Amino acid sequence: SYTVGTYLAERLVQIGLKHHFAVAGDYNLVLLDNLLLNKNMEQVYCCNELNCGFSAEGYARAKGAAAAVVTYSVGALSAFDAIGGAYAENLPVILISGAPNNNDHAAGHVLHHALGKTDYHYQLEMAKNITAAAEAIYTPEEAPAKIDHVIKTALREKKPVYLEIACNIASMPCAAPGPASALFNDEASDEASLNAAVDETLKFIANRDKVAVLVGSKLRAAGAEEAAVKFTDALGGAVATMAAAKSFFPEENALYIGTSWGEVSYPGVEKTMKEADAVIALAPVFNDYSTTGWTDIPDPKKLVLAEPRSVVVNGIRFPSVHLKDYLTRLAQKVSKKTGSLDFFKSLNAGELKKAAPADPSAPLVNAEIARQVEALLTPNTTVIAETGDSWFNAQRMKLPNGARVEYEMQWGHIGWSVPAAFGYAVGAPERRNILMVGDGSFQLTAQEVAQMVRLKLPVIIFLINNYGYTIEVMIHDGPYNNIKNWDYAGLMEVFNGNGGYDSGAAKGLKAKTGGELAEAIKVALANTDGPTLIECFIGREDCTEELVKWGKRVAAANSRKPVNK
Amino acid sequence: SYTVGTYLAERLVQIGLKHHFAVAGDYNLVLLDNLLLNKNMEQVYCCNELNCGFSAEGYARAKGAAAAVVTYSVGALSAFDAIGGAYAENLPVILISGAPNNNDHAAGHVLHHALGKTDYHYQLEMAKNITAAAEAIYTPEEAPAKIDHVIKTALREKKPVYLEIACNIASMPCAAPGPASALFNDEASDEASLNAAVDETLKFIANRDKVAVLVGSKLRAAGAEEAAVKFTDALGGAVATMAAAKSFFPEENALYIGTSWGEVSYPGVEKTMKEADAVIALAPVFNDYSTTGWTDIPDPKKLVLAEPRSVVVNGIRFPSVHLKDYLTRLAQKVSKKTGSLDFFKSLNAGELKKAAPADPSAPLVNAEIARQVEALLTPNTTVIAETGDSWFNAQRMKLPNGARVEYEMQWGHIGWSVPAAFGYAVGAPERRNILMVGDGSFQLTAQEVAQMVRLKLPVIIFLINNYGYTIEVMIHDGPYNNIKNWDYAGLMEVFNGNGGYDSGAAKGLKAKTGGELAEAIKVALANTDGPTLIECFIGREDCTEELVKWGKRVAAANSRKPVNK
Amino acid sequence: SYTVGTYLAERLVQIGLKHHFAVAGDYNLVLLDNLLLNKNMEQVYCCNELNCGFSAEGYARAKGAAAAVVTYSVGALSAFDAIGGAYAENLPVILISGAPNNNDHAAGHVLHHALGKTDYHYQLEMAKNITAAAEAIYTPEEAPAKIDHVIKTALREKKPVYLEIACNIASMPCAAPGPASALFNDEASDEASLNAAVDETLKFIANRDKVAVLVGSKLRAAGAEEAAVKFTDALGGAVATMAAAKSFFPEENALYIGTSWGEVSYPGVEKTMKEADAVIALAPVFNDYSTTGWTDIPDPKKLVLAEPRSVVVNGIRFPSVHLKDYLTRLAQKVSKKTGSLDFFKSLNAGELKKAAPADPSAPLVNAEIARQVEALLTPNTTVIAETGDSWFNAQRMKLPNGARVEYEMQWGHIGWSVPAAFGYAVGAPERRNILMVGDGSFQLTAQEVAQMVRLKLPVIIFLINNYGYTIEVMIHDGPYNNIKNWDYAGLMEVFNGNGGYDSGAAKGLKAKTGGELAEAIKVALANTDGPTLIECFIGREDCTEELVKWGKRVAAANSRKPVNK
Ligand SMILES: C/C(NCc1cnc(C)nc1N)=C(/S)[C@H](O)COP(=O)(O)OP(=O)(O)O
Ligand SMILES: C/C(NCc1cnc(C)nc1N)=C(/S)[C@H](O)COP(=O)(O)OP(=O)(O)O
Ligand SMILES: C/C(NCc1cnc(C)nc1N)=C(/S)[C@H](O)COP(=O)(O)OP(=O)(O)O
Ligand SMILES: [Mg+2]
Ligand SMILES: [Mg+2]
Ligand SMILES: [Mg+2]
Repeated sequence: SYTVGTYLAERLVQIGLKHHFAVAGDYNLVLLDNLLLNKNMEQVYCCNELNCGFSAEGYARAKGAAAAVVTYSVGALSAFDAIGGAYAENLPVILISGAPNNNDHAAGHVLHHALGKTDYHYQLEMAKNITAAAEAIYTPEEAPAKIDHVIKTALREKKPVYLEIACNIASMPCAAPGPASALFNDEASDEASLNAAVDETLKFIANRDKVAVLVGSKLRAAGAEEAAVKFTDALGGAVATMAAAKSFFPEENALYIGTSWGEVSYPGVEKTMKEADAVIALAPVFNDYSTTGWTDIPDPKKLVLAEPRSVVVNGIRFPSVHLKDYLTRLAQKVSKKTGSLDFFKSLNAGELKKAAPADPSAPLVNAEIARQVEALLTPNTTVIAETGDSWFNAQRMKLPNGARVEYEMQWGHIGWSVPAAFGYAVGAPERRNILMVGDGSFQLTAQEVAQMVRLKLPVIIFLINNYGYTIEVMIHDGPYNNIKNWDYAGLMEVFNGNGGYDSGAAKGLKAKTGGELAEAIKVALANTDGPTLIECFIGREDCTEELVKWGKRVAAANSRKPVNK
Repeated sequence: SYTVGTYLAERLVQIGLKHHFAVAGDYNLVLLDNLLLNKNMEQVYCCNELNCGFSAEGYARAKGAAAAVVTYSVGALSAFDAIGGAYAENLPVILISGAPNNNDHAAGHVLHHALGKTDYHYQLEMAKNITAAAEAIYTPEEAPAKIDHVIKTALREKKPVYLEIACNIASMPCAAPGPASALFNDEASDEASLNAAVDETLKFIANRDKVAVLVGSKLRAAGAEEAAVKFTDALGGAVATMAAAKSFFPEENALYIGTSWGEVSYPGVEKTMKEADAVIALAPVFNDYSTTGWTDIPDPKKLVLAEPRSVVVNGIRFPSVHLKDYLTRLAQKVSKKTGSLDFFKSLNAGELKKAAPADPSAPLVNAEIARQVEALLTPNTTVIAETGDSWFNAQRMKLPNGARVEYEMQWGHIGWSVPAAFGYAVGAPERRNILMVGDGSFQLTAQEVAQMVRLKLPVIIFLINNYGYTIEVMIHDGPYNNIKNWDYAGLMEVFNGNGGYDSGAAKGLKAKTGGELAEAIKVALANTDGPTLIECFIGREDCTEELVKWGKRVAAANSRKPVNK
Repeated sequence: SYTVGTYLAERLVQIGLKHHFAVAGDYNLVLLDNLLLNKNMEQVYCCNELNCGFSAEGYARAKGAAAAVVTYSVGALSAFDAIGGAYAENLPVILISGAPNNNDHAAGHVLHHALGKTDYHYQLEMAKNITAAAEAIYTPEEAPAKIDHVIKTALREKKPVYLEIACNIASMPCAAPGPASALFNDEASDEASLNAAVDETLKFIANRDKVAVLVGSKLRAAGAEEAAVKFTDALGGAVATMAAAKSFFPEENALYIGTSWGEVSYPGVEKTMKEADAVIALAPVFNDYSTTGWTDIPDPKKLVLAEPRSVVVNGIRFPSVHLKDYLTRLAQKVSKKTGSLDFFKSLNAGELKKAAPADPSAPLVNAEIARQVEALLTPNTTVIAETGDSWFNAQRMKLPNGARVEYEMQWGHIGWSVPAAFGYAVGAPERRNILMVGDGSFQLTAQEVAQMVRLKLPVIIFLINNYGYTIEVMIHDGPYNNIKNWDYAGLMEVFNGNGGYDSGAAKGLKAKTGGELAEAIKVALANTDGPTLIECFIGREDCTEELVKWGKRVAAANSRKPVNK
């Protein structure tokens, strides 16, 4: 019959996982054995649990959901940072922790890996703060219901969930899992509300000429990217993407006008948004960074707020209205309103100004790195863009339809990109997978490139070596922004370990000129058997113009004085 | 006048810190500026926050207390694993997190680095589970009391504490700190209880010939190492150390009989403890690992339980009795009882059997590594011993008076030893600092060796390359015990980065024979300007005899069946 | 436009409330003002907050949902006991607490009614433990989403929820509420799972002659009472009700065999359940009391477990299958299987033995009270039966189709019945409402009878004056089971207060014989303007036979010795 462990394994396969990620520990080893019995998915190992969590986060970006398996307390507490990250970025990551033998509860027993006390609910209680569901399993009869509950919750809420499983019950028998269709069972839109939300939107824009659409970073979580284009093509108004929504709308679409991000918007976009009579915001996240230090907030009286599962429009709130349905029906009924796009064109603001190819023997500069990476973009490419100036470099790139950008702009844990790129490339090996990561960020999680070597993943890594934390320098500078430099190129042979117990096919190259970068890229593209790290040398102050302006607003928001209470 | 930040700085200097550890982030930059104004301590930077926390843990082992400064949520959640570690290992580590501008509470504001919701008490609430005190500071007037409370609590309980400081109040004025003596103010022993606990101990052993003393791993937390020797010298009974208490009792002392650890005890110790009429346990921790899978538990009827701040003896419980006072006073009143040591000697069990020097050209084996490391021990040496077979290799070493061993046996987070060794070597640069760390553990936290390079710390690192997780292999084996191999020796030149933006004086060497190891040790001893990593190659199954036996009991305890409820 | 307060008011009207319950306090007065603006519901006041919560609980039993409004901390903490009760009994009760001015967060301000510290998230965090959803509202813009989320959650989960509203935002403007239909929007059954669950049930009983149906106490929460009858009529097998499910199945139905409650079952039922080949359990709650101290637990091999939203049958678990749908579809597909009923009839066990009418001048006994109350039952009657021997007296009564019994057997808070009867009679004034409550229970919450007087509710109260806690006497006796006696009959004129500031039409009567009881019942039935309390005098040991037997098993389960861990 099924066991607690194989029940969990079958449910993971049923929701579409082809892989799950893990770090062994004595509290989870039997559970890992059970998961390995299901040959419809592979078990992938990680260096540490923070990286294991972020690897699952990256895999969920590629495949829609993911799972990570860690040991009690010492494994789960660090993995919590990555699970909070999954919560912040709306990804269904299932964290499963091994846990104490079920005889040790209420027994006055002190156990290894715990705090030295005799009670073991602290980890579960901590996990409730950063998950949508969190269940401890102490007996085998309780497992099927707790597993089904947390997996249904993760999928319908697009949030991470927690499970712990007593180490001595992982191989115990339980009931068999029913059909997979039950796991995707979710509310439909309330018919009357859906129709009323659509109707009130038509009423709201009936006498408004300039209707602009602002694409937000929960659009994919709502499963509404295709429906958005149906609507925007019907409307014919100007469409802009918020920074974190890059690649959630087609940039070669005739109505696309570029990035909306306050004073670091593409030319003409800020003025177009300001002059709109109505802004239809599709699942946006308005926080201190996306509003450019609270300087760029949508006019409340011009706003139609279409979240994933509700619409606020014309002064009325509509719960139980799914964004995909709302956009699809609105697309069928809306009239053609081109005024916002006419207005944008009338500014004659031109396209984003980009640098021409550098003299190849001149010293490398940031703009030349960005040009050559941008030239690699195809319909089959994904760029993983780390927190740092890589945010702003990636934002400036024109995406061919189908090309994807992965951003972690809400959580913003530097170092996320390395393990996230590993997990993503495991989930989508058919793609050209590019990682843009700063030197400062790289040092927090660099060891996961060794797993890329191990699984022969041809990830192209652009390591931006500007000697320190340049985005922090452009917010508020001090001696804490300085780091110890590494030979980053040389680290690839360290992870290969050729002549040691195993081998690898990673390559590490240095680029100090445009010519050296172009040559390194050719070698990277030809290396199909392992990752290629290109160490790019540029000055600390050689950064985007956008970062300089945005960093000043962030610094001011963070330090603004207390108000009188 | 003082500010919130300089108040904190002065309090940390007053409890004896010469250094604090940090990883910058926009929510803590101003706070770091304020801490830097106090020139009586240095601010040391770390690669990531899990390592920052463990670096503080290691420094508290050297100096008594420590502090780590991180950014909100993305920095604190991973640092929580290390703080839970400090709780488990009884070290006063002060975690200070930057936090949101104080205007963002109750304002409907979504902020970067948080969950996407508008409330910010989740981190504090999570921190309460793993600390002795935990205070959020939202206004400057509240800072002095919360800082004084958590620092007093940490010192008196020997436990980690938590602070968060709103980022816009770090430079705001507050009252000045009073005398340092107030921070160390603690209860004295209750005089009637102290005398009664001593008297009932005399009554309990009055007709008990064989009295053995069992030294436990909370002895240093009780500040009772020197008082323990006063008592054991007066009693003259056999003295044994639990595994995690190695170096908390002088091994050249005439009454010392070696390690007590169930069936992996030193020769004759297990039998001596079993035959004792009374066991006086000094601040023990009895858990599933220290009891060898619950197979070695002290006889309740023969036990005198002298914890740090209470004694249970002769059927009576005495709270408010401090262990240093109890031992000092009992030393003055106890009679000479040599029966247990006479019994031990009567066994003729001999000393722990150790291997003779290997043929220097033969393939390196585990026992030869342990012999050469043991030969480097002086009165000025400290050995940092990682979770893994290094636990058992270090346990076997004879310590000259003054030599120290640092263990993390309660928390047991593999990878602790790298950052802990960095922090310890910052705190105690005058000592011969040796790190024994397995390959699997090293990969969790390896980047903190670059900080050793940066501060020119001459840490001697023995990297045990047995290609995988051998201790886990000896508990329960599977494909999850296999790892990707690295060129560990070559990583030292990567962290030097000579020819790059800066430089280093680290050296990495390989040892595949006893002769190569001896040579590498000479070079390590002569390298005063950076760390020396010696990559030692041995087989997976070439491990201590003790690990094989202990691992089987641990596996059986972990998997024992549920009992009928 | 709508305000935070009138938004909440309209949502409560939309889910069907005609009344909400409240206790004034300065943190909620403006909120109460706003709620009063909606004239589609009445605001009902209570004596204290524990009674206010239980009044809402009773009202949800009558109408399906309810709301209670209290002041911060001093009002909410006692109301939490009643909210936990609503969670335990599966009732959608919405607790709304007033809360501090939104300027007092992060301001170093100490406030009245709170703990003396300067932070105010403790109440919210406590509420999360006993609710399905819990949201604090600090700004008006955040109110609509949090209100809609908690109300939808309460209805779909059939569980209580929590809201707190800053006292200075209750009259602030917010968006208007959409259609009421959105609040009832819930998942449908997964169609493949529903058909498969039905088919696997047919497969399971295919070669099983005696199929018995066991009706559980979550049948009403699943909305499946009528579907159960469709299925049982089609099957034609014996049908029994668990104790807490009394009145959730029609007792005049030809297949009904009476109460299943282990050794205190109706005659022939225990043997019939034991001999069944299959037991189909409809939404059961198996706990220490319903299993008669764990002596009566269903055979796992014979069990079909049809919960509210899942079925476990034939070794397979089916999430996403709603009980009403499962029973309706199974009713259409099942064959006639009368074997369990034939078996029951073949026992010739006879009907439950009931006492003949007493000599009317003899001293009143418990069986004569129960006979005269049972004779008052009509199709329009509800009996509210308090924890105590009234549980067992009520269980013995034959219900005419349509008559209801209300039990609080999972929470079991003595004193629940008085405020619950008040709230139920406000929600269902057309019914003949009978309260059976013991003297001990009455003393916890007696003051809510004054509200019955105030609103002129003709509740007939049988006060069972056996001088103390008889059910506790029959579990384990001591001096703690003794209470101070009151003139309970005389309390009705106290709550009238005729000749004081107002008036009342309550009547209190004493009954010491069957004749006196019959006369008091006549007066009670004729009193249409207020409650009538009949103080019935019986001996401490004059209790049901069932209580004696059940109490012994409960005492033994509670005291069973710890098992070896
Ligand atoms: C230290 C920090 N942010 C604070 C931070 C610190 N800790 C964690 C885990 N997450 C964080 N965001 C940041 S953005 C650096 O400047 C990034 O440095 P790098 O990767 O080197 O990029 P650039 O040089 O382009 O800025
Ligand atoms: C994986 C794990 N323990 C589980 C574990 C996993 N995750 C964390 C953070 N802490 C833990 N203790 C352990 S003990 C390894 O076998 C250690 O490997 P290594 O350092 O390579 O040592 P040996 O080869 O001598 O055993
Ligand atoms: C004290 C207690 N139960 C414990 C209890 C105590 N506190 C609360 C709030 N809830 C509880 N169930 C119980 S059942 C009494 O015997 C009830 O007394 P009474 O109402 O007088 O009934 P009977 O005499 O028929 O038993
Ligand atoms: Mg950098
Ligand atoms: Mg190893
Ligand atoms: Mg009574």
